[PDB]
Amino acid sequence: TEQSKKQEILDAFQFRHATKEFDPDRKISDEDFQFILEAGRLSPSSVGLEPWQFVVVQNKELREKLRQVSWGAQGQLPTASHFVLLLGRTAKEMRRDSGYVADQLKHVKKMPEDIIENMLKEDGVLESFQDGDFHLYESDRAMFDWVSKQTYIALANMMTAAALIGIDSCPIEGFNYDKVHDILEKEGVLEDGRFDISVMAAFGYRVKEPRPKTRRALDQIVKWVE
Amino acid sequence: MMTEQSKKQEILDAFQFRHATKEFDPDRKISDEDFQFILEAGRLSPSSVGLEPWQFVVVQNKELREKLRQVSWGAQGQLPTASHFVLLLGRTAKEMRRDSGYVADQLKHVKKMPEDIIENMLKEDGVLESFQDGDFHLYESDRAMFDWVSKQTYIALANMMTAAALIGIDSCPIEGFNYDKVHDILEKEGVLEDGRFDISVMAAFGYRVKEPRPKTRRALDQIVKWVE
Ligand SMILES: Cc1cc2nc3c(=O)[nH]c(=O)nc-3n(C[C@H](O)[C@H](O)[C@H](O)COP(=O)(O)O)c2cc1C
Ligand SMILES: Cc1cc2nc3c(=O)[nH]c(=O)nc-3n(C[C@H](O)[C@H](O)[C@H](O)COP(=O)(O)O)c2cc1C
Ligand SMILES: NC(=O)c1cc(N2CC2)c([N+](=O)[O-])cc1[N+](=O)[O-]
Ligand SMILES: NC(=O)c1cc(N2CC2)c([N+](=O)[O-])cc1[N+](=O)[O-]
Repeated sequence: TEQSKKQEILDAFQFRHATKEFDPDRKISDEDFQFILEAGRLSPSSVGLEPWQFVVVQNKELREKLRQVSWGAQGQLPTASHFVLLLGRTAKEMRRDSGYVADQLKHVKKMPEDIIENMLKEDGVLESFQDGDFHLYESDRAMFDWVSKQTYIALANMMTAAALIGIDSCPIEGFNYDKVHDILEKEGVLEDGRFDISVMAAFGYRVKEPRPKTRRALDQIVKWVE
Repeated sequence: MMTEQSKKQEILDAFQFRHATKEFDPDRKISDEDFQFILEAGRLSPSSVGLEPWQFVVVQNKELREKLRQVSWGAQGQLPTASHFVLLLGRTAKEMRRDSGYVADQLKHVKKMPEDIIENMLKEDGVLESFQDGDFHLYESDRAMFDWVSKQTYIALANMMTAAALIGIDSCPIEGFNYDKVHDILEKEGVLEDGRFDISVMAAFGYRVKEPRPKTRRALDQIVKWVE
């Protein structure tokens, strides 16, 4: 039944909540966590450039360094079965003349040469969109925030995938950007400036049943223009 | 054991089913129930501070679709043929501050945040301002604040597409549009509600007409790193 299918999926959306603390002795199995990451990997990205890395931070020392500067993750970092930093490619990786773009489109996407150079010429498709349409050249931040929006697609899907098999999660922005950037830079995670932190994500099994879910009414958030 | 591994396969199949659909079947329409389920996936999406700073605008009007089409080089095929077209709007910067009414009413009446919490949350140099200004540098400009809001709308966009694909419905996320012209069109149309909203990203839904090329993604060991 497609109606029972829809109910099941909506049950997962209700099940998923912002888990603040997980069961410290229950670990997501490796197959299950690979399924979660694959939901991330299969995510769509603007221009198909996949401007992200998923860093699985199981090392306890590093978790604790992050906990110290992440006032939104106080419960999640120590107790998560798996903890993920979602990195975005940095602004220098994303221009028409960046190696990463060129390699991504040629060797991953198998874009034919004639298409590539239409895409990456001066005032090509990529620049016409990045600069003219979306103003991503105004600052490195503007470029990176656009990258980071891509990463939130991967974040939702990983969270939704987990919930659909009954695994809890919590998206996490509650960190000091400067201090986290510095921590990861020093440790080599940002890879000589190819990456920067976008958002974090914890996964595991709930300890308590959550309070009921609250959302604005469909009537408030949906406008139709017939 | 094998049944759970099969449920995971069903899910992955939906993620493989979903693709950037360039053109839809203009006769096959998404049922009203099914599209309301898609929208529910958006509504139920998580958001920073649970502020749900979005509005979903379903643009079925042919005239408006075509006005948008004239300025959206990425949507040439999708806009005329989509069963449903959605503009994801984000709240603007002045809506998102600790003493904005949108924020105050959202947390007080939708989230039902109790009084001592909401006081710590919205007070000066309270939790919200310390996060917005100290941690994420969102006071630096209206765009920084809006792009943060806009990131949240991409959670709702992702869940809408995945939900659609789980029941066999195609989608296409769309950034290929001129912000300025699209902004002005939506202003003149009154869609942005006197500057409370601005355009974030758009999404088309419907039924494919062509089968897609094989999906390509970077290798798992290219996009995943473990720090054990
Ligand atoms: C991008 C993002 C960042 C978030 N940051 C945090 C965080 O740092 N710590 C936390 O406990 N919850 C965080 N949340 C959880 C929200 O408060 C929560 O999703 C919202 O209140 C809705 O409740 P629900 O997720 O249970 O439906 C975040 C949510 C999102 C989408
Ligand atoms: C945020 C976003 C915006 C996009 N913009 C457009 C667009 O304007 N027009 C279009 O045809 N495709 C667009 N795409 C589709 C991407 O090219 C596509 O998702 C990517 O190449 C991966 O291919 P797949 O989704 O077919 O797996 C967009 C995708 C995302 C995530
Ligand atoms: N009109 C286009 O050629 C276009 C534009 C965009 N958006 C970036 C401007 C995207 N895309 O976002 O994936 C993809 C395409 N494309 O068809 O490969
Ligand atoms: N440390 C917190 O109190 C905190 C921080 C954040 N992030 C914004 C800083 C979020 N949240 O993002 O939802 C939620 C909370 N919270 O527990 O209600």
